[PDB]
Amino acid sequence: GFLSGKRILVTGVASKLSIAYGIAQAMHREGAELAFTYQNDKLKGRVEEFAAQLGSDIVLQCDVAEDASIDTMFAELGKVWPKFDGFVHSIGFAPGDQLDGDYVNAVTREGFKIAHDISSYSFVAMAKACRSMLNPGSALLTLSYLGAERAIPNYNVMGLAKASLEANVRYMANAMGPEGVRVNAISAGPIRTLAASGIKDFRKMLAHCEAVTPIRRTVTIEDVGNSAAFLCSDLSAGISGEVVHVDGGFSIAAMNE
Amino acid sequence: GFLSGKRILVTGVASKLSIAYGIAQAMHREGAELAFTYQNDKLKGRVEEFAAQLGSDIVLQCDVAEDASIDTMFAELGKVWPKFDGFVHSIGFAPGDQLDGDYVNAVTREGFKIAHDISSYSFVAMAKACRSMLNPGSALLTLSYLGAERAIPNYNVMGLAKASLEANVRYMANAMGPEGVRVNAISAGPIRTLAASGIKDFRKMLAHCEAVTPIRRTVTIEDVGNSAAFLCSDLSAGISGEVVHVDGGFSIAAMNE
Amino acid sequence: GFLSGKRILVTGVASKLSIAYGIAQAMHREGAELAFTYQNDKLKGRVEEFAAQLGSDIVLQCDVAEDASIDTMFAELGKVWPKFDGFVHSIGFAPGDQLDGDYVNAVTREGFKIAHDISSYSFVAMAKACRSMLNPGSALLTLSYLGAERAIPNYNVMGLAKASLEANVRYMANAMGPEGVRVNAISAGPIRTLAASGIKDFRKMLAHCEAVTPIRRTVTIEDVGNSAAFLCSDLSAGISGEVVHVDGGFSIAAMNE
Amino acid sequence: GFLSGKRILVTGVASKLSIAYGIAQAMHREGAELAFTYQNDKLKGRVEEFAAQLGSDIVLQCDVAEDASIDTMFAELGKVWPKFDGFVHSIGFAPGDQLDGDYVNAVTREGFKIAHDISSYSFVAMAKACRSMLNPGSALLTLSYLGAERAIPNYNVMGLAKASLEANVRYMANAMGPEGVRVNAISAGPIRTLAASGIKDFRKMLAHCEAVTPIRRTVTIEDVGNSAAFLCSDLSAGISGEVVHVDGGFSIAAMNE
Ligand SMILES: NC(=O)c1ccc[n+]([C@@H]2O[C@H](COP(=O)([O-])OP(=O)(O)OC[C@H]3O[C@@H](n4cnc5c(N)ncnc54)[C@H](O)[C@@H]3O)[C@@H](O)[C@H]2O)c1
Ligand SMILES: NC(=O)c1ccc[n+]([C@@H]2O[C@H](COP(=O)([O-])OP(=O)(O)OC[C@H]3O[C@@H](n4cnc5c(N)ncnc54)[C@H](O)[C@@H]3O)[C@@H](O)[C@H]2O)c1
Ligand SMILES: NC(=O)c1ccc[n+]([C@@H]2O[C@H](COP(=O)([O-])OP(=O)(O)OC[C@H]3O[C@@H](n4cnc5c(N)ncnc54)[C@H](O)[C@@H]3O)[C@@H](O)[C@H]2O)c1
Ligand SMILES: NC(=O)c1ccc[n+]([C@@H]2O[C@H](COP(=O)([O-])OP(=O)(O)OC[C@H]3O[C@@H](n4cnc5c(N)ncnc54)[C@H](O)[C@@H]3O)[C@@H](O)[C@H]2O)c1
Ligand SMILES: Oc1cc(Cl)ccc1Oc1ccc(Cl)cc1Cl
Ligand SMILES: Oc1cc(Cl)ccc1Oc1ccc(Cl)cc1Cl
Ligand SMILES: Oc1cc(Cl)ccc1Oc1ccc(Cl)cc1Cl
Ligand SMILES: Oc1cc(Cl)ccc1Oc1ccc(Cl)cc1Cl
Repeated sequence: GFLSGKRILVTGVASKLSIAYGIAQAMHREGAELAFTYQNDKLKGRVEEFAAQLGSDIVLQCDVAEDASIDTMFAELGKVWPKFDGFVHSIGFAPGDQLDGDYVNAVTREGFKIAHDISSYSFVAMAKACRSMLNPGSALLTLSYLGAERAIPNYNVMGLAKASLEANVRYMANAMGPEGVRVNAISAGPIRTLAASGIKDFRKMLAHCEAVTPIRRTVTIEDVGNSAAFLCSDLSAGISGEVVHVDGGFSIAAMNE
Repeated sequence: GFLSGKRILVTGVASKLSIAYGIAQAMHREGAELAFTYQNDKLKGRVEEFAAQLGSDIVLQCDVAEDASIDTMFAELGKVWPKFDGFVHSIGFAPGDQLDGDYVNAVTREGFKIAHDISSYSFVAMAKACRSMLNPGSALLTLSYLGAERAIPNYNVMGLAKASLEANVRYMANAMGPEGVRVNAISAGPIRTLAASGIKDFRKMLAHCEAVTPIRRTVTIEDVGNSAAFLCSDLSAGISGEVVHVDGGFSIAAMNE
Repeated sequence: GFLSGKRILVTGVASKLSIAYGIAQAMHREGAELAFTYQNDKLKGRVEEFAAQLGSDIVLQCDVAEDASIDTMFAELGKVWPKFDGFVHSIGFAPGDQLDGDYVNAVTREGFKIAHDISSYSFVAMAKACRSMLNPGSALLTLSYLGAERAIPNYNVMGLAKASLEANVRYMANAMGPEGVRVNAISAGPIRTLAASGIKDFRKMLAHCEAVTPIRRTVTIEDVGNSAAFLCSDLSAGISGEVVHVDGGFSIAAMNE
Repeated sequence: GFLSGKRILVTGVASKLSIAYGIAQAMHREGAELAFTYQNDKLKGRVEEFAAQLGSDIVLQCDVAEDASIDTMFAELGKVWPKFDGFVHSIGFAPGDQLDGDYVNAVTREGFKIAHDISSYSFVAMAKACRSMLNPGSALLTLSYLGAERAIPNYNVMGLAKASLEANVRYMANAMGPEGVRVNAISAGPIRTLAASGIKDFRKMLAHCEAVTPIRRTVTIEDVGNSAAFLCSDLSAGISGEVVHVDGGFSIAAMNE
């Protein structure tokens, strides 16, 4: 495939519904050698199966909430992979209470901090921890959401976190560009996952989205997976600091009433 | 003036170079009744001085780094201003080490945290606290910067914080609109302030914008002042959750070579 | 008023519902000396009436569809206003057939042409003609619409014309800045004007924005009027080549469901 | 390849330097069946060789300046291809005089009209002429430039034309989406071509661009070709109405002084 000869790390695989699973399948199909990470123990088994299925025996625990965890993970990886070609950042979190009802009422200093820390800093934290291991032509990918561009009901603080994320890409793209490291982000529409079961009245969100979307259908972890694969391949050598919207063109329309 | 009868709380005045000083200046001119806060005891005296110059004697202290400091301040304000028409958020901060050299090499979890806390969270924090005190037709206003839109050397983390800031404006604007609260932001061009001091090659940064800026000059606190007075008046009763660029059209140009 | 001593040429007044009528209204209030043009003989009388109401007797004719009509008008203006401080461009047009149904099925080379000519080109056309007549500190201003930023049903071609318009503002702003000419645009929310009449389900379009708009109401010509007066005054001497959205923050929201 | 089983039309092949040549090579390599069009006779031979090299014997004359030419071209094509999967729009023109020196001075009603007609309308004109021939999952691609977003010296009117182009994509994406037709555009940085020899002081443009670009190098017709191939393949089924910047991240940086 067009990913043949690429060693890529994939974070965030929690279920077969995970956007990361979609990205992995695609990259694997496209010839990429993979590695996986799992947040905690309660996902060791699950992630270990997916990896096996994807022909990968590199599965490591790590928690972005802790530097050490990030440092240790890249420590083990360096044993099998002293040098790879980027990783996929499919990480984001926010205390439930924060994602329901009035934003001004919901938001808290703690919640605000946690959301930005995991959903944003986590990205540069990893890059920072593996800067010297990256090969020339390497690529970093991260997932975002329209919430970073507009005020969406209930998304609340995740919105600010995503806005911070998206700027991180521009700041990361500019800094590592000279070394030959591209940094981009995919803005995917709403998908069928576990975390969304987290956001309030998510399911109506979807329905509206698929009725009013140009392509008239919501995006799959497949649509997102392929764009991701391409974005991490040399095929996109010319693109960096970009946030391509993979939401079947939902954000560019208005009043499709 | 078109600000007559209005009661506005101004924050961020640290010196005569302060942007807020320019804002308070214009606002007072257009006839609004002002209130001033000051971060700490080191600043108290001077703010009290400017306060007097502007016919004000309401000079409360407030360190947005603390929720106790914010509640107590608004509790003190309610004593004389049981109700008021908004406030100008002119605060921003990040450890010095953060604004120098490689963004990825310079950034840290702690720095990222503080920048986002003092610079982004504080805005809503202040809103949350005074929500009930705001009259219909009230207007909140904060200051941002291009760093939010594009990767600017040395600006680093502050850029992410501003991105989060600007998202905040939109989320705040959408939540309080129905109650009659407008929220906007002014993305200002650089101005030699005490803060600018900490920023590397700022003096050089100012020089580049000047020659390449459409209006062939950098903006003044007077420029920002007049705009904030407008954005904070009933004259802009149709503008909300907007980020108006007051940088003499620097951002809309390219390769002015 | 903050417009005192200023001499502004206002175009586009067709009725009391006209946005320009709102602009002229506010401008006159803030004390600017006005000049009015009228497209044709069908309109002459009414414009002359409004002109009188606003202490003006300078009512020239101008059909931006012709370069001869533009030169002659400014030639007529120079008679009494050898020098002035800018003009408000409030013109837009496109064959009716263009604003109904499938954009691709509705569009035509001729329609595309006329929309772009009357709506986009005319702005610079008028600038080219009065360039030498503008005092330093002058300000040009045009009206645009969201259609420029996102595909809005039925708006069709006008959207492309507005996109070109907004680009014009930026290119015009960068070219005249050095001479001291500021150029900006107001992207206004819908308002029931004679023109709106031609637009399908506009009445329905207004209803959607109202309920989903942050400030829970659509803007008024008064709203636009106050903003244009500002953008056309020395108060905004730091804003150029900018497109300030005066739509009550409708555009910065999403799924207000 | 990932384009296997796709019939695609490629317009704008004038030289081996042409961006279109780059897109063709890539698509061919990726398994796509191709067709070519040439503006006039003076390019019949050249384009006929490239096509042969690319294993294509479908080469037709056509001129977007004329509907009939567009109608006739799709007439012949329909004989061999009664149904294909999109076409590549690599068309744009503007009278030289328009692309040099002061924009306000340079721009003319004629020049303005011609630029928009060929550089913008040409796109929907073709789509309009081949709507019924397109298969489900088809994709339309068009090339744009940062000039559509910022005021670049000398680009002048091409800027407005590109801005109109980019809106056309959103309006075209929204209208044909429901039929299963994606419409996107690639915003490529400056490249080594014939038309650029057209724009004034183009070569300094480049140099600045490659010195200040994150990836620290200008994009090739290869980088642009691959992104184009991907954009026209099912791999990007989730993306539409998008304008991905293929300029090595130049637009997202600032003051890389
Ligand atoms: N779900 C959607 O519709 C949608 C749309 C756009 C963007 N996104 C974004 O795409 C990414 C993927 O999310 P998803 O929808 O696949 O959800 P998911 O629950 O399947 O994946 C989220 C993952 O984050 C990981 N994670 C959370 N906190 C962590 C921490 N402290 N340390 C280490 N790992 C941690 C979890 O282990 C989990 O695998 C997120 O950034 C999400 O916001 C989702
Ligand atoms: N200076 C420029 O060129 C420029 C350009 C765009 C935006 N801005 C923004 O303008 C705003 C005002 O900054 P300035 O340039 O006037 O500098 P300044 O140094 O005059 O103002 C900074 C202020 O922040 C206050 N502050 C810091 N930490 C605080 C805390 N924890 N609690 C309470 N108050 C605290 C200080 O007391 C001080 O008054 C900032 O938000 C900055 O990002 C400045
Ligand atoms: N109405 C809205 O809700 C809304 C929202 C955003 C922007 N706008 C814009 O506001 C501007 C003013 O329109 P309006 O809503 O006030 O409608 P209107 O019908 O009151 O104004 C249109 C004007 O265009 C003038 N005009 C048309 N063709 C002309 C030509 N060839 N030469 C000279 N003058 C010509 C007419 O004489 C008329 O005064 C337009 O640019 C429109 O796109 C309107
Ligand atoms: N050259 C760059 O650096 C750059 C950067 C961004 C975008 N672009 C754009 O990419 C596209 C490709 O241009 P290029 O750089 O390959 O130049 P080019 O001269 O190689 O290609 C332009 C083509 O337009 C065709 N054309 C012009 N007028 C026509 C008409 N009336 N009818 C039919 N065909 C016509 C010509 O025949 C020619 O093949 C253009 O839209 C250009 O603006 C170029
Ligand atoms: O960002 C998302 C956007 C959408 Cl539409 C759906 C799911 C998303 O993902 C999350 C949402 C909230 C939290 Cl707390 C964590 C994650 Cl991963
Ligand atoms: O945001 C700014 C942008 C510019 Cl051009 C100049 C000064 C700015 O303001 C700051 C920069 C750094 C820190 Cl620590 C604090 C502040 Cl207030
Ligand atoms: O641009 C507009 C946007 C809106 Cl919401 C309402 C009216 C508008 O204005 C026009 C629409 C069509 C034509 Cl033919 C002429 C004009 Cl002035
Ligand atoms: O759009 C372009 C942008 C760049 Cl940087 C280089 C070349 C470009 O292409 C053109 C420029 C002017 C004309 Cl008249 C025609 C074309 Cl095809």
